[PDB]
Amino acid sequence: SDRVRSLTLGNSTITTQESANVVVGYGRWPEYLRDDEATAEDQPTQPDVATCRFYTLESVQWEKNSAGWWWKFPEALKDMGLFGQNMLYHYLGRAGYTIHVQCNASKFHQGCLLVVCVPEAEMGCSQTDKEVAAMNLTKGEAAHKFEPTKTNGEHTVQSIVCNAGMGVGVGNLTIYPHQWINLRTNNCATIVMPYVNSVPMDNMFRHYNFTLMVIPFAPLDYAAQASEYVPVTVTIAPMCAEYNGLRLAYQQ
Amino acid sequence: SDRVRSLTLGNSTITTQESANVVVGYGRWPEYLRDDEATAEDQPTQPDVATCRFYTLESVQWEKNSAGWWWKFPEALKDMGLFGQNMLYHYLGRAGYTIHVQCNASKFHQGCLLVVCVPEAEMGCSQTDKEVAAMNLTKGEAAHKFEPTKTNGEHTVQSIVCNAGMGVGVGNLTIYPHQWINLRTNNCATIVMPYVNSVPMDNMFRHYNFTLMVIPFAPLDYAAQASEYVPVTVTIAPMCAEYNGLRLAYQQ
Amino acid sequence: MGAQVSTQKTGAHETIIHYTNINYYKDAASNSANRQDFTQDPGKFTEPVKDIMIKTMPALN
Amino acid sequence: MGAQVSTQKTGAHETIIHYTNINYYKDAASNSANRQDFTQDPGKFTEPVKDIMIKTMPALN
Amino acid sequence: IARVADTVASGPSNSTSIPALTAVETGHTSQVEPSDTMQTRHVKNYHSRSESTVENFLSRSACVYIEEYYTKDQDNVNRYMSWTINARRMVQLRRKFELFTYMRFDMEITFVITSRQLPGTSIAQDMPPLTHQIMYIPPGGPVPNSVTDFAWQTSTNPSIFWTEGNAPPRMSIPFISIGNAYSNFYDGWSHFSQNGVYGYNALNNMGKLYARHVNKDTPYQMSSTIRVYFKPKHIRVWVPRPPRLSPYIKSSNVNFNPTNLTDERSSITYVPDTIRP
Amino acid sequence: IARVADTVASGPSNSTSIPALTAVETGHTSQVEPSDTMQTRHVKNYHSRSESTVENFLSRSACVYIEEYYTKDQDNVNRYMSWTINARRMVQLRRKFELFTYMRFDMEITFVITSRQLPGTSIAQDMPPLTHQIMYIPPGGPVPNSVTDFAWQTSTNPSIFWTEGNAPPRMSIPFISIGNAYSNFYDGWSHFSQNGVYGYNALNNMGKLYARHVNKDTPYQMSSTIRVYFKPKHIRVWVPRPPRLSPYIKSSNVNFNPTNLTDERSSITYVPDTIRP
Amino acid sequence: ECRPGYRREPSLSPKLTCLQNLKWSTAVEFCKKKSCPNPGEIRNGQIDVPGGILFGATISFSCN
Amino acid sequence: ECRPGYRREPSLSPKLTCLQNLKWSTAVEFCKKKSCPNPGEIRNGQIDVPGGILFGATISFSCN
Ligand SMILES: CCCCCCCCCCCC(=O)O
Ligand SMILES: CCCCCCCCCCCC(=O)O
Repeated sequence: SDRVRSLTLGNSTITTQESANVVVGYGRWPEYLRDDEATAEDQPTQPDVATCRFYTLESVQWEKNSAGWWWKFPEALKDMGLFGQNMLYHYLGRAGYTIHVQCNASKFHQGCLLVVCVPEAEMGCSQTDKEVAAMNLTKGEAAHKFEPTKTNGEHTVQSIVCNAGMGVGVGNLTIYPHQWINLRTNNCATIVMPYVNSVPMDNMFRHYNFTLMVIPFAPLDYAAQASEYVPVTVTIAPMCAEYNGLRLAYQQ
Repeated sequence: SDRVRSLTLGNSTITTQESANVVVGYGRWPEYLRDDEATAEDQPTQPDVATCRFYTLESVQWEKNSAGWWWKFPEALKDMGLFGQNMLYHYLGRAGYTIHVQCNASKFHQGCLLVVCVPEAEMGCSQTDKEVAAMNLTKGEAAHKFEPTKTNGEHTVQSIVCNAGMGVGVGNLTIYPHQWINLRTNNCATIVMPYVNSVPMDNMFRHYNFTLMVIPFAPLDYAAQASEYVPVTVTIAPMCAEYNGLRLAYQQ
Repeated sequence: MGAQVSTQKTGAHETIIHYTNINYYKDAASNSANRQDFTQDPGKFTEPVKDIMIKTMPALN
Repeated sequence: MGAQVSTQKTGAHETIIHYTNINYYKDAASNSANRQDFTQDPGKFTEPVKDIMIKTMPALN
Repeated sequence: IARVADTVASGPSNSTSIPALTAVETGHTSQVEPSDTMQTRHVKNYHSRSESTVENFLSRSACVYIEEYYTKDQDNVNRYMSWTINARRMVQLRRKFELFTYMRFDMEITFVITSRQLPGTSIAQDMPPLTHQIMYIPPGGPVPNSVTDFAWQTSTNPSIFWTEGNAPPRMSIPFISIGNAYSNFYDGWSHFSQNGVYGYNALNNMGKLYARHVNKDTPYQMSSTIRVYFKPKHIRVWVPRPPRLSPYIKSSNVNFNPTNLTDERSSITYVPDTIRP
Repeated sequence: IARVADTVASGPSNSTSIPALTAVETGHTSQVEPSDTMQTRHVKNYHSRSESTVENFLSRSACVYIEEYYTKDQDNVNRYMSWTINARRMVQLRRKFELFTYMRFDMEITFVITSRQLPGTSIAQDMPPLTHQIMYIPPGGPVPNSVTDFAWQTSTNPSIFWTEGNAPPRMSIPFISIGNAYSNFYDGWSHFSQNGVYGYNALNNMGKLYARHVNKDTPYQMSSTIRVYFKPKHIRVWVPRPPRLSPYIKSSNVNFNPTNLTDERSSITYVPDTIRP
Repeated sequence: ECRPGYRREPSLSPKLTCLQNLKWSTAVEFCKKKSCPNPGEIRNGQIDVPGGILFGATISFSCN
Repeated sequence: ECRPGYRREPSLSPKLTCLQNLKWSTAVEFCKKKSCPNPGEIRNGQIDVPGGILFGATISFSCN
C-alpha cells in the first residue's frame, strides 16, 4: 500500500496512512553545494541533524469561509531551534526543505486544499500606489491569510484569493511544486523542495526564497453534529543546510 | 625559529613571535568519540568550524599586587557564538579546546605567570561550615580572582592563592597541563587540552570539566615611566565539538 | 589444571624462583592483585610538548 | 584430575583470565550454579504469532 | 557471549516503510529500535545481560523460615523445631519464585543457628558448646514428639549434627518433585469432587524438618533460633507471569486485598520542575 | 623488568651542547641526568620501581569506616549499623585515592567485627558465640528499620553471616561505577540549574551497608564494633594531582582552612651544623 | 537603565567607560525596543505591517 | 504584562487560553527575572554568589 509512508529527518519522524505519493521539487532532490558551483571561499558549516529536522509551525483552523493562508521561508523558521540560530550568526545560507501539510477530517466531511510552493513569490500591495511592509509579507511562524474579497490596508498585501496576491490566476498555481488535500482521499501533502535560486547561496532574512500557500478550492463542509474544528498543521524540515560568513548574531 | 608560531581554527587565526612550544594535554590530541566508546545512540551533530574557533574572553589587568585569576569551562563560553547555542539546545557535549593566554610587556618589565588547566577543579568554600554557590565558582567570561589573603564570604570560594582554593600547594599545580609566561622570554602560552572526563560525554552547564588558572609566581614589576598597564587576555577554541540530545533551549 | 607458573620477586639470596597460580573463582574480580605490571611512560607529564625537545639543545631558538 | 578450565567474567582491568574447576562429589546436585548459560529466545513472548510480521511493514493489510 | 544488540547507523528516510506503525491487537510486541524512527550513529554495545540470567537471578541464598526452640523443659516452651517445608512464608523469595508458574532445579540449603541465654537475676553458668541436630523427614516418616524421641536415631532420614562456633551447616538436594517441575501455582483441587484443598498445598509436599539441641539440659533456660536458607541452582523456569501486586496475606493461598495499580500523582500531565536556577 | 636507568660513564666536555640550559616556560620537565653536568662512572643500576606501581601502592587494606551497635534494646542505643558507603571519612585512604582524579578497579572488602560486655556490678553471663550479619543494599533497595525487619531476609541483596572467633569475613566486588571510572573529584552539580549537591556526593552512590547481631537478645547489654576495610586491586588511575595540603574538614566536600605551604625555619640560608667535634 | 518602553539585551553591558581620549566608549544595543503583541487577524480584512510591530511601529487595516 | 522586576521572553506568548476543560492553558516563562549587574570585584576580597545574581538573589562579601 503506497497510502502509508514514513519520513525520518534528524530526531523527528512523521507518519501517514493516507498520503498521495510525494512531489519532489522540479524533479530534483536537495543536495549540498558542489565545488564547481561554490563562490564563498570559507569552509561552510553543516549542522546536519541539528538543523535538518521537522519543525512544526502554529496550526491553523479551516473554516467554511476560509480563503487561504501563506508562509514565507526560510524567514518563518527564524526562531526554530538551531536552524534559526545559524540564520542569525551567518551571512549566507542554503537549504532544501521537506514541506508536510497535515489535515484530517472524516468520510463525512468534504473539502480540497491546494498545497503549493511558489519560488520568489513577490507579492503586491493593497493600495497599488503604495508599497508593502515586511511585517505584512511574513510574520514568523504566524500565518498570513487570504481574503475572499479585496483588501484596503496601507502597506498590506492584496489578500484577495483569486489573484493569489501576485496578480495572476489561482488556477494556474499548479505550475509550481504542489499537491492537493482532497479529504475524501487525502490526509496530508508532502513536497520536497530543492534549493531554487539564481545564486549558489543567499541571506535568509533579507530574501524569502519561496512561499507556501494553502488555498482551498473546495469549501470545507459537513452536516450537524460533525466535528466543526478542522485544523491544518504545517511541518517543514531543512535539507542539506549549509552556512557561510560567520559573524555576530543579527539583532531582529 | 620555533619562537614564532601560527594557529588556525575556523575563521580565526592567532599569531605569535615569542612562544615556548605547545603543551598537548596529557600527550593526547582532541578527537571525536569513537563507536566503540559511544553511549548516546542518536547521531551527534558536529558544527565544526561553526563552534571550533577562537573565542576571546574579557581581558584582565595584571598589577603589582595581583594574586591570580581563574575561569571554568565550558561554562565560561555559554554566551560565545554558536558554541554556546549548542550548549543550550543539547543535553550532552564533548570538546577539546586550545587555550591561548596572551600577555606582552617589554625587556624592561618582569614577572612570571603560571597558565594551568585543572581537570575537575573542585573548589572549597570560604566558610568551611557552609557551601559554595555556582555564581561564585564561575561567572561567564568574567574571571574570578585569587586573593593574597584569606576570604570570608558566606558562599564564596577560598580565594587565598597559596592553596589555589583546593586545599593544596600552588607549587604542585605543575602536575597539570601547563606553561609559564616569563616576560623576559615569553609573550604567551598555549595548551591543547583533550576531552578529559570519566564519561564519553556530559552536560556542559551542570559540569565544569576543567578550570584555567593564571597564577603569578614572579610579581609584575618595572621602573618609572614604564607602561603600568599590562593586560592578560585569554583565548580558547573548542576542538572536535560533538553534541547529543537535541531539545528545547535551556533557560539560563 | 589451568595452572600458570610465573616468576617470583628476587630474594635475599640471589646473585626454583617461580610460583604457581590457579584461579578457582568464576569472576575475574576474585583474582589476586596484579603486583607485577611494570609499565611506564612519564612522557605524558614530563614532556607533553608538541615539538620534541632535544636535551643537548636550547629549549628556545 | 578431571579438571575443566573455563573463562572468567571480564575484570576491571581489561581492554590469564580463566579459572579451573573439578567436581569432588558424585551427585550433579552438588556442583556449583550454572552462572554462565547465556541462551535467549524472546520470540516465545514477544512474537508468538503464526504469521511472521516484518517490522518495516503494516501489521494488518 | 550474552552481549546486547548494537545500534546500526541510520540516516534520513522517506519511503513506504512503516516500522513505527503496527497493531498490538495481534498480540505481537513491536520489535522496533531507535535506528528505525530517527537518525542514529553506529555504537558497538558491549553491555551484557549476564546478570539477568534466571540462574544468576534465583541462585542466591534467601531466608525461607525461622523458629525458636529452648533447652530446658520449663513452662510450655517448645524444646524442638518442626516445619512443613515450603517457601511461602517469606514474601521476598516467594515473590521471585512466583514470577514463573513452573520451576525445576537442585538446591543448596544453609542453616544459620544462633543461641542465647534468657535474662535472669542469678544466671552464672559454664555450658560447653551447644550441638544441634537438624533432621529431614520426607512425607510418611515417623515424627518425633519429644527431644528424646526414637525418631532422632536418624536411621535412614538425612540429618545434620552441628556445633556452634563452626561455619553454618550446608548441604545440597536434587529435584525432589514427583512431577516434571515444581509448581508455584495450582488452579485445581486435591479431591476430584472439586473440594478440599485448593492451590499449592493441594499437591506440594516436601516433607518436614525438625531441629533440637543434642545436649541433655542447661542449668538455666536458653533458646536457639534456626534460620533456613534456600539457594536454587541448575535452574529452569517456565511460563512467566505478572509479579505480585497485593501484599501476601496467607501462606496457603493467594488471598489478597484490592490493591492500587500504582502510586498516585497530581495529574496525567504532572512532572516535577527540577530546574530552578 | 621495572629496572632503573643506569648511569653512562661521562668524561670532560667543551662544546655547544647545552643540556643544563633550558626553559620551563614550555611546560617541559628537564630530562637531564648526572652524566650530563659532570664526569660520571659507569654504574649498572639494578634498583627497581616495582613498589612504586599504582597497583602495589593502592592495593593494601585500609580502614574506611567504623560503627558500634548493641545487642539489648535498652535506652536509645542503635542495635544495628547503617552506612552510606564511601571512602571520605578516613583521611588516610582518602588522601591516597585523591592523588588521582579518576579510578577504576575491583576491590577486596574485609570486615573486622569485635564485641564486648558493657561494665556493670552484676553481669555474670554465659552467652553462646555471637553471629553477625552484614547486608549490602544497592541504591533503591528496601532499608531495614529494626533488627527484625523483613529486609534482613536477604532475598537478592548480597549478605554475609559470620560468627566470632573465625577469620574476619571477606569478599570481592567488581567495578560498580555506572561510569567508565570512579570519580574522586566532580567540579559540577547534581541539578542542571547549577545547584543542589556539589562535588563527590553529586554523582557517587555505592548504596548502603547494614549490620546486626542475628542473636535474639543478650542477658546484659553488649556492643560490637565493625570496621570496614577496602583493598583495591586490578587498579587503573588517571590524571594525577597535588596531594591534600589542608586537613580534611567535611566528608562531603573539599572545604579547608588556609594552611601553610610547609614548615618554617630561621632563614633561606639556614642549615643546622651537625658537625661539632 | 532601559527607558520606556525598551528592554535589556542580556548579551550586552548597559555600561560605558570614559576612555583616555575623554570619549565615552561606543554604546551597543543593550536596550532594545519592546515588541508589541501580534496584531492578530481581521476576519475578511488585512493588516498592513510596513515596519514591524515593535514600540513606535504603525499598522494599517483594510477590508476585502 | 511582566511585573517588576521581570522581563519579557521574546520566544514565548504572554497569553493564556481558556481550554474546553475550563482550565487555563499551561503558562510558560514568558516573563523572566531581570538580572542584576555583575557584582564586580573587591580588592583583596571575595564575592560569594550562592544563587546567581538575578532579581531576589543575595551575595555575601569577605576579605582575605
Ligand atoms: C533435606 C531438606 C529437604 C528440603 C526440601 C525443600 C524443597 C523445596 C521445594 C520448593 C518448591 C517450590 O518452591 O515450589
Ligand atoms: C558489597 C559491598 C559493596 C561496597 C561498594 C564499595 C564501592 C567503593 C567505591 C569507591 C569510590 C571512590 O573511592 O571514588
